[PDB]
Amino acid sequence: PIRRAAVKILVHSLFNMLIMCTILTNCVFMAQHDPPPWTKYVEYTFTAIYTFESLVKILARGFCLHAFTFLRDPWNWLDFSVIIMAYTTEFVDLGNVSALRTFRVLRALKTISVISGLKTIVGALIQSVKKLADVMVLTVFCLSVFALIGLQLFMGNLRHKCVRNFTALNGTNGSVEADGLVWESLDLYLSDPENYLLKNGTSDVLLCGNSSDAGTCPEGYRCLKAGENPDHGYTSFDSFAWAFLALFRLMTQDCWERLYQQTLRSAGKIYMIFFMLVIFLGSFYLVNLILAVVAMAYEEQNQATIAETEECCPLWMSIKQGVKLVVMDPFTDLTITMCIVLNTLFMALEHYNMTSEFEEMLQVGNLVFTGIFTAEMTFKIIALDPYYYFQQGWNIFDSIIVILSLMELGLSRMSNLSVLRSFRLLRVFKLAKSWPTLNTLIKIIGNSVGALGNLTLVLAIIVFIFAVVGMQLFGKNYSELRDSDSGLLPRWHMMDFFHAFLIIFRILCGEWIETMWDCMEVSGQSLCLLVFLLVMVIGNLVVLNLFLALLLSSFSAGKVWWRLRKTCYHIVEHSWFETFIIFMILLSSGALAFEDIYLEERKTIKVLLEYADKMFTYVFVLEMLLKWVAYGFKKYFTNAWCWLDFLIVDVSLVSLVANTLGFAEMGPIKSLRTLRALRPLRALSRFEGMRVVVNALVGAIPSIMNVLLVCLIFWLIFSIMGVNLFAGKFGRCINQTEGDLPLNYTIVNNKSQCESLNLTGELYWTKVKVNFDNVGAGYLALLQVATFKGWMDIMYAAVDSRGYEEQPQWEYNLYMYIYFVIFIIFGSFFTLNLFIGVIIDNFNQQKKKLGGQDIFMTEEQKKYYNAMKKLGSKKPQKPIPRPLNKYQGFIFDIVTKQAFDVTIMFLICLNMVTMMVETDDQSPEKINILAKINLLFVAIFTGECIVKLAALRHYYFTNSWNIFDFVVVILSIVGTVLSDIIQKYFFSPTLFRVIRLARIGRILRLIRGAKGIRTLLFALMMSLPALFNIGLLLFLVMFIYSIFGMANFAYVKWEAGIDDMFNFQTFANSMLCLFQITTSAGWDGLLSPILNTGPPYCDPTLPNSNGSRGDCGSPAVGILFFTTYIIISFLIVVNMYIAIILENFSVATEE
Ligand SMILES: C=C[C@H]1CN2CC[C@H]1C[C@@H]2[C@@H](O)c1ccnc2ccc(OC)cc12
Ligand SMILES: *[C@@H]1O[C@H](CO)[C@@H](O)[C@H](O)[C@H]1NC(C)=O
Ligand SMILES: *[C@@H]1O[C@H](CO)[C@@H](O)[C@H](O)[C@H]1NC(C)=O
Ligand SMILES: *[C@@H]1O[C@H](CO)[C@@H](O)[C@H](O)[C@H]1NC(C)=O
Ligand SMILES: *[C@@H]1O[C@H](CO)[C@@H](O)[C@H](O)[C@H]1NC(C)=O
Ligand SMILES: *[C@@H]1O[C@H](CO)[C@@H](O)[C@H](O)[C@H]1NC(C)=O
Ligand SMILES: *[C@@H]1O[C@H](CO)[C@@H](O)[C@H](O)[C@H]1NC(C)=O
Ligand SMILES: *[C@@H]1O[C@H](CO)[C@@H](O)[C@H](O)[C@H]1NC(C)=O
Ligand SMILES: *[C@@H]1O[C@H](CO)[C@@H](O)[C@H](O)[C@H]1NC(C)=O
Ligand SMILES: *[C@@H]1O[C@H](CO)[C@@H](O)[C@H](O)[C@H]1NC(C)=O
Repeated sequence: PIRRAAVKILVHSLFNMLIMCTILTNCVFMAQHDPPPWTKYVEYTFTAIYTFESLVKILARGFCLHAFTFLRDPWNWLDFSVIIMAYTTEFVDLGNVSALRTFRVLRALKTISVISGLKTIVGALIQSVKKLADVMVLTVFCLSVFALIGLQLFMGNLRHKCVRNFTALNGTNGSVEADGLVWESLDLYLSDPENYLLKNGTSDVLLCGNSSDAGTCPEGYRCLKAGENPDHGYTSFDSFAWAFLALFRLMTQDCWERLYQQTLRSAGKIYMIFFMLVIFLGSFYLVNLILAVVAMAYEEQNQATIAETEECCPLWMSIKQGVKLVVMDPFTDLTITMCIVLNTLFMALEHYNMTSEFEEMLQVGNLVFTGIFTAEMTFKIIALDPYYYFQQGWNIFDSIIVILSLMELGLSRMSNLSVLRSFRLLRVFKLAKSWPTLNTLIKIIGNSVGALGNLTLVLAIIVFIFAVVGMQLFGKNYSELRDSDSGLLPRWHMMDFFHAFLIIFRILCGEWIETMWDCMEVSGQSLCLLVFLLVMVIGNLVVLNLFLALLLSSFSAGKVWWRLRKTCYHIVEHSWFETFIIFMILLSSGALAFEDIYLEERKTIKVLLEYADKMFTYVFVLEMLLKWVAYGFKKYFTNAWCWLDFLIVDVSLVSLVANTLGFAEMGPIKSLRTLRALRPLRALSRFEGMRVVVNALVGAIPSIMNVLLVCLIFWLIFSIMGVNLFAGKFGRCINQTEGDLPLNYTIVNNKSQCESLNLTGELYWTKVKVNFDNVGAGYLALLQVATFKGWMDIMYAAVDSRGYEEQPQWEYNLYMYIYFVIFIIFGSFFTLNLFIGVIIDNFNQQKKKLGGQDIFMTEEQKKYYNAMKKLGSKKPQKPIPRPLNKYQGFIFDIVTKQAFDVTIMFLICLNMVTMMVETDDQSPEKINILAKINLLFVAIFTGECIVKLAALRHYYFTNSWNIFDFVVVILSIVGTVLSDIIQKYFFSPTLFRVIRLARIGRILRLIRGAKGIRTLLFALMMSLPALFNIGLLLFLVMFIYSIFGMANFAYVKWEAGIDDMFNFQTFANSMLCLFQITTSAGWDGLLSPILNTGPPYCDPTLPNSNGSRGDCGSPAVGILFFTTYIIISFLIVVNMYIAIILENFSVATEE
């Protein structure tokens, strides 16, 4: 009949191309927010084509009882759902919320079954998510335990406002409050935002606390616990639903600097030990354990797929011969390859305000280089036939560069897109032939756009699907809700398609929570919670699996003098000598932590460090002099540790001689005695473990220099492009009293209008501090944009662009967002990819050079691993319990059952649930019942404890979990009984808490029985020594930068990032700033006051107690400080990853 004819229609490639064109056109139509009534045509034609497509399918593959074909296929259920949805929506609507249309988008998802083997990529992603399966349950377990720690420590401990003083006024029945105006009731007084403190600069609310460590109220306001909440209401640490969210954003490190720059301000500064626990065990470990299992899963399935796949004539001749002979000269190769270096150095010289004849010489330069390159093209075309010249990797690229640089330049009188200057700028890639590392960065991009080119297309589909789902759902809600006062939407709304795309792009970048707040403020918590977690899990799974795909695809491809020498060698061999030396180095290093801004008033102890310093110098000088003739110059100067000690002793001696003898305080002697912060590095050679760590990092130095040169020469492209696009355009005229807001563009148009109207000295024309003016200044902007910290003020200054030197305007240059999108996709992403891919290979071949293959490992810890691996490998043979008596002999008949063990195991989860239900400011009804059932559970567990003790005499204390069980029992006993002694004591908002935390020791009995948690947690218990060893070096580097910063960065102005409690004024306050920068979190705000100068934003000639004047930090050391601390921290934090993945692979491939 025609069924054989419908099968003939179904198998066309033209039919699949037609369905592709229809799906893509409907994708273009569904991504408009405001459809006009011309959609009577197109929507009916789409639902006609989608009718015709499904009819062709069901005529071939139907009849009635199809459980075998067309409906056991899962991708056709969506196609059937779409057409039945269109047919059930085109008669009559039932609920007119008009959110019905979104399911229509499921049209855009149908193209996964239509294009190619994209149907296999989604199956592989589902295989990897299925493969995780234990990391997820331990993630929710550790987030549960740490959330309960955060409750029993921090309950209600984050609502603290710094309210104004009041009085009960003794004149009414009730609670009248006096603020200089009458106020009714205490409760209504504490609820009005007329009594609170705005922080300086911002518009947050100030937080305080009764503790001695915490933030302090000013001279007239009171620190007490009464208000709404912080951020918008979504950041309190009570109410375990919110504690799980707060510790989850803690785990993915989104804006957590703001979480604990609000926690430590209220709870006291001693609680950064909790954040040092969760950042170094929750975030850095659980995040770096997801990646290991995903990478091992990908490598396993890729290995399986590879394994399964494996199973006229005279003039022409004379002129041609000579030119050809010239062309293959390896010396003429050199004078062009080293000539493009001159061009890219000549274009990286075009700065911000050229001096009107400098620009002419630069144009003449570009013209000369263009002539040199075109002459080369002509000589190589004459050199050999143009069909032979247009062959292979490198001549058509050079032809395209010449014909683009030539044609646009020939359009001499031009409108100018500014791109044309760029057209020449693309030529930097030409030296990838010689350079063996830009070859690999070209291979990564070519591997992403066409050997892994479908997996980026799945990502382009998924980003588009979420940007349409969000635009259809959340789009109308933003409209009148947004504040205006002009007609003015926010920066990160979702009404358009483009803003809807950027807000998904941010969640891919890792910044998701300030959009959840702006979304929950209009759309309710339920939808907005769901969408922005699905985007985060699905999108980061896709982006991460793409990242690992690229990385794997890349790196997959006088005879008493002799006795006098020996007796002096005998004293440095004598162990008490270096035992004295270690304690002397530690004391000499820690003693200079007292150098702070309180050493002027601490006048007494100030001299005690002078004597100490001038004693330590003499001891170390005697040390070097005593080691000299004990070892000889040959053994001493060829050790490369003794050069470090010799350099430090030399610095101390120069400082000493200049200080004592020459009255040498004259000039840069102060800048030389700043350099005595390097004294901790004497310990770097003596603790054997940090010697092992610095050997492992010194060995992998030369690769880092290569990849950093590649990243420098590759960001040079975008820096010259950013100078070409945005030089001078970041110039803002500012009303001074309001501080930090750009002026209206309708009353001040140009800089002429700004500097023309200071009849009063108010208006200041300031640059954004991180501008693109120089090529060197543009590199720091690229560093802030690439590290995902600080880019807001860069993008908002770029998008606001309007001219050359004239006021910015709210969205006058909107589409410049795609420039930073291109930079984050190319620069950050592929840079990081190449960077991790280089380091992994370097550490792998460094392991492939040694003996004992464990790196980051001292010898004694290598002896420890061999005994620690004997503990739990391969399941031990076990003895079986036997009765002894008739009395207790029938008890273990009830106890040793498998039903009793799971009875305890699901009874203790109920004991967890009764811990989860706690709240702040509950009711007195609840504490009584909850405290009664508190003792009830303890009674049950103590009962079964004593039963199992008396049931087995020596067989109790064997399993080493059962010891832990009795320990948790006696901890629960003390935690219940002590509670009654608190009343006759000192202040206890927090002493009872640290006693109450011992009930969480019950929760750690759930891991007895979960093999997916015991295995993967013993993988860290086996990984503690290398983690400890890297940690020493991390603390040491933290210590050295703390002293340099405390020497340099004290007495800066306080603003964006440097408040009264996170500053470089003492050692305790400096450790906290460097701890938040150790995770790269928020270093943008510390640098922003350091880059100041004369007015505004700072003030020189400031009265200063330390004998140093000024209040303005210096940008030269301020940039250097942060920009080398980030890289050093990154490296180490990249070591940690290598140690974790080594111990994971060893346990996994072991059993
Ligand atoms: C959970 C950790 C992942 C998140 N970032 C990318 C991969 C890892 C590590 C890194 C981050 O932890 C990090 C640590 C230390 N220094 C960094 C410096 C820059 C950076 O770019 C966002 C991330 C850094
Ligand atoms: C309240 O006012 C009365 C006088 O009207 C005075 O005697 C009393 O001491 C006051 N009490 C307080 C607590 O102010
Ligand atoms: C307050 O005092 C007045 C007397 O003027 C009385 O009528 C009223 O009941 C009192 N308030 C309360 C809550 O009892
Ligand atoms: C505000 O109350 C506090 C009590 O903590 C007190 O120390 C302070 O002196 C009061 N301020 C004024 C202006 O009375
Ligand atoms: C601090 O203590 C005072 C009295 O000891 C109390 O009235 C106040 O509410 C407390 N504030 C906080 C934040 O605990
Ligand atoms: C700067 O701000 C102050 C206070 O808002 C205002 O009075 C002044 O007019 C502003 N300057 C100019 C030039 O308008
Ligand atoms: C600046 O803009 C104003 C328009 O308000 C115009 O009159 C003036 O000529 C411009 N000056 C410069 C230097 O661009
Ligand atoms: C405005 O004029 C005052 C004159 O006192 C000057 O201090 C300030 O630098 C000027 N600002 C600009 C942008 O011209
Ligand atoms: C600047 O002022 C005008 C007043 O005519 C206002 O309409 C405009 O919205 C303001 N600019 C911005 C970016 O709000
Ligand atoms: C906040 O501003 C006030 C007044 O401008 C100042 O006295 C104080 O030192 C500032 N800094 C704080 C509270 O950290």
